Amino acid sequence: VYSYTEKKRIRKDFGKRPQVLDVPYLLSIQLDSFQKFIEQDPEGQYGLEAAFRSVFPIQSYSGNSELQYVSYRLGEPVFDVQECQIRGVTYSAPLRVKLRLVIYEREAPEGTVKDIKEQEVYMGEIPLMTDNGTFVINGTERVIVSQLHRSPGVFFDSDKGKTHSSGKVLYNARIIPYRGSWLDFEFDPKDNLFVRIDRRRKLPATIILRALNYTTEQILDLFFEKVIFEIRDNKLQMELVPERLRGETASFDIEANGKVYVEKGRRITARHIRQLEKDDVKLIEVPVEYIAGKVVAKDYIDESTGELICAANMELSLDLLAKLSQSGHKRIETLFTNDLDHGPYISETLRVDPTNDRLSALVEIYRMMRPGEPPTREAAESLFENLFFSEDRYDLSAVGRMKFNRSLLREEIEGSGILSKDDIIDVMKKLIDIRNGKGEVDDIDHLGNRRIRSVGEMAENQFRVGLVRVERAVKERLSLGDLDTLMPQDMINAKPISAAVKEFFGSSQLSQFMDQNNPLSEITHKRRISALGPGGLTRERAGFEVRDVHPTHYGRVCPIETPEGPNIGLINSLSVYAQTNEYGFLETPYRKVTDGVVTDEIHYLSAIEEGNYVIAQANSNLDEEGHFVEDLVTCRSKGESSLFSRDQVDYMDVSTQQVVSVGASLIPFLEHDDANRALMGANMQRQAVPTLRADKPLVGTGMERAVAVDSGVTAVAKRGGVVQYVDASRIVIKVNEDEMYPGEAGIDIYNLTKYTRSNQNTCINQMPCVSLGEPVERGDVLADGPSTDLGELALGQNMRVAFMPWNGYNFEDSILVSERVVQEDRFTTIHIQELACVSRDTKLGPEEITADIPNVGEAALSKLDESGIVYIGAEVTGGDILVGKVTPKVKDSSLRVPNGVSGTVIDVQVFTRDGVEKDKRALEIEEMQLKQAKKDLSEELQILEAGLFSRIRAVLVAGGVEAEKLDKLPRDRWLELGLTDEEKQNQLEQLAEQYDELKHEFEKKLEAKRRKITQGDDLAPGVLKIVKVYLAVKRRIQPGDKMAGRHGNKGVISKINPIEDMPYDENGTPVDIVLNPLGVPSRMNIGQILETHLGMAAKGIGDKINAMLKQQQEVAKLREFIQRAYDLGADVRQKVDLSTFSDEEVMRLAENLRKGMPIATPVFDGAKEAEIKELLKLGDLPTSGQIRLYDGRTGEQFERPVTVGYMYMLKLNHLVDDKMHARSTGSYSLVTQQPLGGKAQFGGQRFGEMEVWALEAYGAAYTLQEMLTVKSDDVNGRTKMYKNIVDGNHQMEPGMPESFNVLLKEIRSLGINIELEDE
Amino acid sequence: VPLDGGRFATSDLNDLYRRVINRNNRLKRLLDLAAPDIIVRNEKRMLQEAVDALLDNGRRGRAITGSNKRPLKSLADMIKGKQGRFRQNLLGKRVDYSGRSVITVGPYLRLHQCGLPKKMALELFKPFIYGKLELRGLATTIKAAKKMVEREEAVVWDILDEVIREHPVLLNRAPTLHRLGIQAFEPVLIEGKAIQLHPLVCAAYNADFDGDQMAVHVPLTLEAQLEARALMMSTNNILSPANGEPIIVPSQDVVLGLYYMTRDCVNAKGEGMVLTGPKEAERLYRSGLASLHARVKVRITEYEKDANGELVAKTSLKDTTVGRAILWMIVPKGLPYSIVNQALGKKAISKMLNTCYRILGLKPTVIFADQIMYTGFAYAARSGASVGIDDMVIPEKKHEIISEAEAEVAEIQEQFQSGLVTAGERYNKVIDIWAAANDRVSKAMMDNLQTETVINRDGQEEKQVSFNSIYMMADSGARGSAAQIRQLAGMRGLMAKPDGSIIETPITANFREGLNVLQYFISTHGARKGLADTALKTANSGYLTRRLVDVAQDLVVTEDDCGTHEGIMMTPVIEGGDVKEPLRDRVLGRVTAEDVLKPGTADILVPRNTLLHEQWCDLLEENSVDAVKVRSVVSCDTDFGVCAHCYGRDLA
DNA sequence: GGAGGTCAAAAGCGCAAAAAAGC
RNA sequence: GGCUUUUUUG
DNA sequence: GCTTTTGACCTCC
Ligand SMILES: [Mg+2]
Ligand SMILES: [Zn+2]
Repeated sequence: VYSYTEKKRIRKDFGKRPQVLDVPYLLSIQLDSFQKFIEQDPEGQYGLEAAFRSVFPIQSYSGNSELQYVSYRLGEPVFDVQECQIRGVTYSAPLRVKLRLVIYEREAPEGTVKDIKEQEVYMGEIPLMTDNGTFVINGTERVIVSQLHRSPGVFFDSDKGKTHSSGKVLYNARIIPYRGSWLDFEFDPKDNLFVRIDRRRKLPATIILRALNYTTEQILDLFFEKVIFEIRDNKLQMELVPERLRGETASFDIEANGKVYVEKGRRITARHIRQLEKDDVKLIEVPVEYIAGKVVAKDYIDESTGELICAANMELSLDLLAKLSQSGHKRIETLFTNDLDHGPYISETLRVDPTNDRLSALVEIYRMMRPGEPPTREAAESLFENLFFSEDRYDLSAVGRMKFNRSLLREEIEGSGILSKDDIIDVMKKLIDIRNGKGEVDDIDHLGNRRIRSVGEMAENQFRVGLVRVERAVKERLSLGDLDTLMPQDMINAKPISAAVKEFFGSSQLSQFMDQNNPLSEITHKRRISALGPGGLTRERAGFEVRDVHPTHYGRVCPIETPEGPNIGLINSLSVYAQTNEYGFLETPYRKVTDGVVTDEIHYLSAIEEGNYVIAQANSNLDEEGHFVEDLVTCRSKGESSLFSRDQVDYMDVSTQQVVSVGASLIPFLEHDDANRALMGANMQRQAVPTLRADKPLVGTGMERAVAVDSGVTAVAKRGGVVQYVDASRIVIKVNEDEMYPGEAGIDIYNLTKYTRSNQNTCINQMPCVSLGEPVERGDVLADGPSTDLGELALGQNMRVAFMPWNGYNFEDSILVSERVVQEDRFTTIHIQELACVSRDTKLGPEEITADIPNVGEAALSKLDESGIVYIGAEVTGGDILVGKVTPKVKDSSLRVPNGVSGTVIDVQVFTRDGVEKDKRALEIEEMQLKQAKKDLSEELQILEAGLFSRIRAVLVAGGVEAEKLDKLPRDRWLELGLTDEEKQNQLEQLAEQYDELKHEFEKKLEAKRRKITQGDDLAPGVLKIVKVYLAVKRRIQPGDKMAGRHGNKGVISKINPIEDMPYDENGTPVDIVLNPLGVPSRMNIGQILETHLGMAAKGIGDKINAMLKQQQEVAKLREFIQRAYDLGADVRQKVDLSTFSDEEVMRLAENLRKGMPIATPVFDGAKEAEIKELLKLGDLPTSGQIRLYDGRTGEQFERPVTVGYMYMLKLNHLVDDKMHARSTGSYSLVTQQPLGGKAQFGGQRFGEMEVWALEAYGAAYTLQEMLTVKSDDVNGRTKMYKNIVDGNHQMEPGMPESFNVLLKEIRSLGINIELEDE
Repeated sequence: VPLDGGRFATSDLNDLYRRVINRNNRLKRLLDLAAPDIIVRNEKRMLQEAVDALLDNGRRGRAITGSNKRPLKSLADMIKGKQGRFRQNLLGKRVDYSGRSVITVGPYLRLHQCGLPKKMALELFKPFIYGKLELRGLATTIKAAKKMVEREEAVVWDILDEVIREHPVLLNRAPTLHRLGIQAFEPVLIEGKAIQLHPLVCAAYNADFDGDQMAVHVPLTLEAQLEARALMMSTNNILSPANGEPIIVPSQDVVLGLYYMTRDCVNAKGEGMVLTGPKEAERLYRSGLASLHARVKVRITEYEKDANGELVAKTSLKDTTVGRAILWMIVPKGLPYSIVNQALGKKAISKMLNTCYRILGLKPTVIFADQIMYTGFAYAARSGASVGIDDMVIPEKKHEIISEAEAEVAEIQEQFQSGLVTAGERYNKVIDIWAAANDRVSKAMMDNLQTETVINRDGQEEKQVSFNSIYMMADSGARGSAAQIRQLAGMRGLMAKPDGSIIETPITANFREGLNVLQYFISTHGARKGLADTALKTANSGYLTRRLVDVAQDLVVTEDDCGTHEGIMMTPVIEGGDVKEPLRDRVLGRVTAEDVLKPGTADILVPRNTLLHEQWCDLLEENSVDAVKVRSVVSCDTDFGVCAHCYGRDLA
């Protein structure tokens, strides 16, 4: 079964893998993000509500007054999208917020309210997203790309010893908050722990430890293990367990209860550990020499003397042992300090602590944060507190806290936005464990540590910054308390927030100018992920690791589609099925596998979870019951790819297409292409130019329909029905009975854009693709946009190509193209240019626009009206005049055609400031626009009044008035008629008054439209009025253009060749492109040969259908053929039966297939060569796909048969007339007197420094001396050069470059004296 | 400078000067009333800050920023750096009489000329046209001449053609890596809007026809014109300065044409007959009466310069093919016939061309190169060599071989299950097994592809070198190598992780057939690395060149002889295996520091202060001298220069 | 007492193009 | 005509 | 951020 739109031309496709999940809405990453930013969230966790709850309520310093938030809404936009685009105003919505002002008595208990005041407050204009996920700022369309940055949390990284000579590995731990100051813990080559904040001077770590009110004893308790000693008779015995014997050497014979357990002198052994644990002995004596290396854990003082016998973190000797024995200190606490297991890391840092009382510690912190300042204790305490524990100045966000807890093996994932002592302690402990071999470092490039930030988050961040500024302002204002004099609106000033949001949307790193010259470009532009921008890497700062592709990129970002050159691997594009998680992590679909059966259940898996399961392959051969046909299948588990049994699998890929982006997925036969050539093929396919008339690609992928429909370039039926009136500019759709609303059903109208400039000077055009009086359903395609054909993406044309060297005209990469291509206008494009003339008010008289021009012949005024603006349709050329603007001196400042560009004027737009008289030309355009708008509105009026009067006649027939008498009477007389039945009379007068209601609201919308059109346009200050002119040019292909295929075989047209010279086969049909075979093997993009072969069969089926149509053979035998073509193939998923099709549908489909049957091919489930041969056999074509050809010039048969087929060719956006220019003598720069640069400025080229070296390498000195002095800047001498040339004498004058004198003065502008010398 | 509207454009210099002068005025006014010292200290200090910012912004600390929030330019900022005065407006500066365009191949041009669009030529030579119009009297005032130029009158094109007969122009392509990046040409007027270029020199520019753009400059004076003609003309640049190797080597399409010309078939139409000469042989091929390549006997005549610079004729019969006889016409007199009797791949043909330059000077060798290019293009076009899907012959054994390899690993993994092998042992074992399987498959594929059977004259199968299109385009060296042919038919081979580890499971599929999803994925690890390295190597490498130029830009040869005996000994470099560089090339083209002494004691093989060349080097080879001490530039004694003999022989 | 070790600051990091905006 | 920001090609 | 280099302060012998 099919809807009626695709029944017009069913595109046959190969492919053996059934679809489980169809392609989602391609734009869901963008649009669904912004919906989180303006919808009302009762929970207060998303967008504006969450932003408001984080600043409000605000209380005065005295606390007698506060301001509270109530609710908000977004007002209706003043204009729609089209009016904003034409007028150059930002499509935006006003912001309404209900604020509450509460006053407290200072003489009453707290909470006693003096008065309350409720009032909505204007807060500014918020830009609003259009229907296609774009933004409109100043008549243009800008789209916000999605950033990709380091996930807030904590990471452990190792530098691999590169920075040190010995290569010893150093470990560091970093905590990256969502907003606030960082924190770094590092190990030095001396193996001591240090802490630093915000990349400042490195500081000993223990400084922070005591800053949290920790004594030395507490630190040693937290970071080490205790060893206890008891004073027995002349002995210091200790309790020993086997577990604490790892990696130790028995200095003496380990024995207890009089039995020797361990040998003496050598290292410990596991067998001795086993026998000791079997004995289960705890206490053991130790000699004195073994205690010579241990460190006391705690402090010891004498009760009698009261003096410190020995403090903690201090080595002990036999004399200290004597004091502790004579003082009664029986129990001695020491540190375990096993270097191979528990290194003395913290103790050594303790040994280098400058102070211990935490006062000088806070002083040191405060000095380090800001050098050269008085160290006030309270100031230092406040600095530390608001540095790492203030709720406003530091915030870790929900996702950061979740990552922090997950990394530290905690369980609860909900917490505060500020840190805690325990969290820092835990991070330190895990860093020590990492140093001890336990655990493993994290990976930066892993997609589990990087998140996707959309437009919503960025808008929220800008809004919060603005809100902080305005709340500081209102707090300052409220500090000067007043006895309820003000209303809760004066203190709130919307200018800061409005300016902040506007500047972020307008001028920023990521707000980019959308390049919409074909639907694929703008789709793949909306779906871009960038690692640049605020809070990310720069173009140079990135190393060789971020650029490279990581094994967790499977299914989430396209590995083969990315810009090439200065930033590669930083602008990777999102995949097809991938969608962002709730936290902001990329995740992909998968199918659950239970008991070797693959169900249709779909689970979305993020990066981290992908590391725990076993994932099968997309094209894993499968039975009819979900059982894997082998017991051995290919799978991937953790970045590896290995065989597995049928029972260890858990998930399988949804479809074979889920690895590449859209741009790569549009490339047929991708599975036979090198990665480099596929990359360049996609990147060039993104840059096609719309053709004058579009043609379907014969060999596509099959998702062109999805790409075209998803992008907003083709009008789509909102409600199904039957088409009523069709026009080259408007379409009228009457809705069906079921789909109409209960009231005011009416009809639906679509207005089509015709020849409006794009953002790269190409033409946006729409042509209806439906006829009069045929049904349409919901979601069909009614009007094809640019480069679209029946709702199918169509970038370029399809040309009859042959691979053979031809007298060198296609020597290296060039293409030789026959004249029959340019005769049929298959590549001539339309380019539209824009010119603007401004009228300001300067001195010496303002800028006036009129037809009065001095010192000009009547030729320059023939193409001008009496109002001073060119007529619509004049064939203007270079150097002519468009808008006559003069300034009294009269100064001829009128706008002129830029040199070298011709065209035909198609539209003129005039903008006038409010309160300014409009000239007659603006009056004409205004009245014409009003007339067209009233024509439209009166058309809807006629339809609606006809409907309501049909209702009225239905009422009146039942009322008693005869139908014939009704019909004879005039239209408006039906209301005044009398009806005997009261309710029928009541219904008649009621309809006459909703007649009145309808006409009156039509009248008020009339007056509103008339006022808006007459309403003065908002302009820049100091500007009176501006005028704009549009120019239309048709470009044809000429030697030097850039044409390219889809697989990366670009090139340049060499020579347009007369048709009689091209090679031709036995049938006499020439080939109109002659490519070059030598570029296939080395480039190794063998996909193009297979595509050529497949296309050659596509026209083979097309020609036969053409033969039957010419002979007008019966539908029965025709219907027989078409069905046989579709059934061809092995286990093809698509099955089409033409029995259900009626004869008319079959005939229309056949005549629509006349130019060749489209053949589709999924990206990685392509058609093999066997069915290609089979399809070729269906026609009368040779199976090998190599026919003979005859030379056009000689008529001699080519010795070896060559390849002929149909290849899809795009014309790139690189035209010669946009790049070829030359200069003899033009303008000159004002400062250095060197000629200008750039084609638009008519300047010469740059004799580069490398060119100077190369010209120095020759003996050529005179030419270099020319380049330096005469042709560049010797203003005194270069004039003499011109005069000499005209006289015939070829000689120069050296002179001295003027640019050197400037520098002289400039050096003299400092205190340096530099001067020349004598001759 | 004023823009549209009442606003004015102001530079950073004006703002800083205004600030400093205003502060000076304020302090000088405040000092007159003798304010308390606390006031004057701050004013003087912050005036110091203002002057500091004036002379150099951002050196001391926080920099002065404007409305753009970015630091303002200062005097020190306007001298240093790429945007400063020196590197942007003194060492390189924009010029007049220049233009830009897109490159396009032209086969019909000769070696010493290039195309030019009409509009570019007219715009460039407009100053020259004005003078010539005055001389012929077509217009008297310069205004009149300018008027008739823009109308494109019929006389304008005639006078332009007359004035551009021998006016050389310069062609360069940024970046100009080596000195061959700028070459002179003699323009010829063509239609269209693209610049036409000769194919042979495209290798020197490293320029391909995929949208690369050229710039043209025009010399003015007689000194400049003669300088260009005698130094930078194309015909004077055939040996690269880096090394003696030629720079006009034919490539790609021409090579395939020559290869297809000279290759016999075991049987063909018109095989086994006798032909009078090459002139007659061309008559047979065009008439279709004999195949382009079939072994015959032809009378040929070759000349030798073996006498005292004189050519002597000789005549006999040689057993060759029709195509070789056709090719023999364009070879000049001196060369022997054996040089044009082999398969004539890429490596051979250049060699042959080089021999001409060794014997026939310059004019014959350039004419011969041009004739080679013409004939190659013509007979490659008439050949019709095309690539199809069936040309990729997939070896039959390949499939089963993979099975065997599988069985091998099926055992090795078991050894890990039993614990008898470690991770490293298994890894190395599977790596070796897969590498051996790859080598076997590649060898089998090449052996199957490179030969084919065709019936001879007596009706028996005979093996000849195959005429498959891919093999022809690979063996001739026209384009590609055995690695790519491996990539098409046999397995792709082992692929690497980003860090450097080798994946244990190789890609068993080839490009002719399909690649399942994960194989294509793991194949992109290497390609992204290659693209990233290629993109980021051009930034580092080019910069390095700069540092080399500024160090060595003071070196010019100034004196003939320095008169020192000091030098460095030269020996063939050896690591213990084969010689990496023999003694021949290292010492070639230098001067002997001391006389070369024979292994026989007290015999003078080579006199002191004698340049070495082919006539002296072969003498060393026959005599088998071990090592020689040669004079070198590092030891020359002349100050502020380099001895002429010390530098040795100019390689150009 | 000083010669050695270790930490802190400045300077650089292709070239051509084009296209736009904005200041 | 200077600077800033991107995008793209080589 | 890379990397180098150079200067300046600490300090171990
Ligand atoms: Mg190129
Ligand atoms: Zn010398």
